[PDB]
Amino acid sequence: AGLTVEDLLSLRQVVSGNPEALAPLLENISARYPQLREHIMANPEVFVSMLLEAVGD
Amino acid sequence: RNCSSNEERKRRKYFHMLYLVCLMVHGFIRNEWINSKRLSRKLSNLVPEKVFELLHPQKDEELPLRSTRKLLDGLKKCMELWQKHWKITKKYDNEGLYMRTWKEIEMSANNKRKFKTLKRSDFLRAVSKGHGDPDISVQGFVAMLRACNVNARLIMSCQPPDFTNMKIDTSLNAYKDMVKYPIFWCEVWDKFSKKWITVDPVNLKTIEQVRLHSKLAPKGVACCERNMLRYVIAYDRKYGCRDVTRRYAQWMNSKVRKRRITKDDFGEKWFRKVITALHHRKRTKIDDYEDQYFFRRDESEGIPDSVQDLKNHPYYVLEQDIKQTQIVKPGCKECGYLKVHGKVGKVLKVYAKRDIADLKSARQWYMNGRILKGSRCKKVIAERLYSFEDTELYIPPLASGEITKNTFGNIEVFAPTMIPGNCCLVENPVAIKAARFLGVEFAPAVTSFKKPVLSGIVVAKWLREAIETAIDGIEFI
DNA sequence: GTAGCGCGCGATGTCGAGTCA
DNA sequence: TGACTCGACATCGCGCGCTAC
Repeated sequence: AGLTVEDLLSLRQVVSGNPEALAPLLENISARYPQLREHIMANPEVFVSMLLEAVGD
Repeated sequence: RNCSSNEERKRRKYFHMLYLVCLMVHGFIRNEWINSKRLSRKLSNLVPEKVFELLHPQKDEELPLRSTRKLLDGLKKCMELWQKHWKITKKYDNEGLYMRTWKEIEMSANNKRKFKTLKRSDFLRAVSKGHGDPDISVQGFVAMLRACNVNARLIMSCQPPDFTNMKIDTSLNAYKDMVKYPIFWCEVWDKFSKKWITVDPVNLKTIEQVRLHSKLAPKGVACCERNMLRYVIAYDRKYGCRDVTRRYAQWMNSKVRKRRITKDDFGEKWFRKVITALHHRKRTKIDDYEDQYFFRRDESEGIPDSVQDLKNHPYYVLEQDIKQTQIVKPGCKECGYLKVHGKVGKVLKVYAKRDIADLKSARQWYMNGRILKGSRCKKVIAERLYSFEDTELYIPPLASGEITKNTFGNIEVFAPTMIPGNCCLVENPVAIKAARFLGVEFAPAVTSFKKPVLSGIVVAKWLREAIETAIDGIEFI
């Protein structure tokens, strides 16, 4: 249940400042991470927190 | 016909959840950026002493109302001066954050193009210059109120794609029609009347103290194509996140619940996981005052005005939609009538769902882990059925570890209750192989029908660990 | 508020797929 | 393997929401 850090960063960045452009990125990443789907159903709060602390800063 | 596969159905539900989570997180982060201390300090100097004092009125003991009024005048003066600060109001490119069609999505996926990244700096710069679309504008407005130390939420109506839209075409009949109601707006807390004031300084330029009806909730078939009110999320100064839809939904339990993921139980539990994920503070007394408003709102909605809205309603059902296997609980009766629009004089009996009992036969109850005692059947269909209060848990009999089982040497386990107290259930295709190889004293578990199903074993708990080891070593048998 | 008026909106039915027992 | 479900699209008559007083 996991993802690189280059995708988690770009995704935080779209989600934060350009969410109009979400659609193709999510298509891509969902096509590159099948398991993400069932993850999101079971444990959304983890994926959330991952998107919140790309601020190890 | 125009209908898609159950697979596409399931994808639409998932992608809806995904897109929603992203939207709501964006709300979370943008609300962070709103709190920026460097920006706040610059925006504060926009607000004269007179208005500032109006925004923080003195407690008036004899008539709290007059304090509320001063705040309203303050809020109105702020809206006005914000109109003046915001010099450049852009148009949303394309559709902004309004709801999009499955076709539109699929096609945006396809075409990748080039997208100018934004980030946090560029946002700040925009708000200070006064350049942006209405979303930026309102968001800035909330920043300003916050720099004046008012309790000012950011409200976001999240518009994910509709997971209740089953059609394979998905095509609509206008820009003016999309922008009629806002995606973003503001609430402000009245300590005197203990209520949240709704404020939309950019689109409707009004201030309302919503009681039962709100100007902000979109109306008319054309306008709702791109704005379908489902999730109204409130973010506060201290990084709260609260679902405030009930303020803004006239029919929450009827109309709106059919269009939210929360209509089944899996949906609700998932949604609550995300809100809690986004709610980074602890409960205050204001939270309680709000919950009280929502409760009263939730109990004043009542029966809807149409048959379609009484399908699968959380609280209510027409007498005609009561299932063959349901009855009216003794000494209850109709709770209301529904005049049926467009049939003269035709009236229907509405029952409350709490006055309806679900009945099951003896086997069906056993299959929920319940047995019956000397009761009476409530209805026959030809097999006698019984109410839930006619019934009782089944406690199956509990040294060496032989379990008394059904005639076939298995155990019927349709519920955790049905494992004896001193035993454990171990589910695994070869668990019987394991148990047979190391002997012991187990018992096959029948958990469901295909027509039985032995999905695993019931063994005394002391012996569980052994099987787990043998199973782990099954290749060595 | 009222009459004159066109049609939008909700009730009813069927059609196909799917779900529970 | 059968009752019961869910959403689209058709059909259809009401009276709803316009002006224009």
